Amino acid sequence: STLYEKLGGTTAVDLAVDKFYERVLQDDRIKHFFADVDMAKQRAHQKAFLTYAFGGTDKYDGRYMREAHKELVENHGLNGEHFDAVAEDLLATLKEMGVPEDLIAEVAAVAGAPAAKRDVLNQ
Ligand code: HEM
Repeated sequence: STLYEKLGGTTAVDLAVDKFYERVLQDDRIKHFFADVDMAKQRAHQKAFLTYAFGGTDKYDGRYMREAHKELVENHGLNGEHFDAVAEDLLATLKEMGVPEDLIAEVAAVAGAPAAKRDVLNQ
């Protein structure tokens, strides 16, 4: 069920999260959304998105998603391109840690799932 289990333990999860966080930090398309976010929240956010994309959506009610990103949408110009960039960053991270291509496509399908995307984007 858990992220822990699907990736195979604490060290695997830590690797995924740290590499994903590193990549987002360096991605000029989306870095400025985290401008007013301390680095603890920044890393927690990537662990959240990662948790979501591996099928732990349970914690990410669309109504919570809609409120949590409202200021990004209204004041930072958050849009589809940004949303897609975060998913692409995740799939690039997993590939570089040798996650099977069929498993990457599985997480691609959850990461880019339409109803959660509409909620985050306040559409
Ligand atoms: C389904 C996709 C995503 C999920 C599941 C997700 C989840 C979360 C969660 C749980 C929070 C709330 C944290 C809290 O209450 O303190 C949050 C906050 C935030 N998310 Fe997302 N998010 C998603 C997509 C995005 C995208 C596309 C961006 C930026 C390009 C983004 C940027 C942020 C920002 C800046 C915050 C506020 C700061 C923070 O708490 O890190 N999120 N996100």
